[PDB]
Amino acid sequence: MRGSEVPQLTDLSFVDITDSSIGLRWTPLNSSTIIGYRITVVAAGEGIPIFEDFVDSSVGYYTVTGLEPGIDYDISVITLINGGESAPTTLTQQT
Repeated sequence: MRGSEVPQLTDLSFVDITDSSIGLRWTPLNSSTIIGYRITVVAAGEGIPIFEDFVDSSVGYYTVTGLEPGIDYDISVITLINGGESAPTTLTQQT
């Protein structure tokens, strides 16, 4: 990219990091027209994908499920606004 361009969820971070889901927090972007935020998961270590889930447009709190413990997961949470995607801020975390 170049520096940053589209504003990204600069407070995107993870909580309730149990073996049975992973709970997210970020700030809700009432921009005007945002499509949503798209979470994706992979098993961090490979590009083995799991699923991409979507939320409304107005969420500040979500919880991903469909994990299995033992491996690390790169939980990506891409914001997609008016004709533009923010910088990907994933976090690597184990289960």
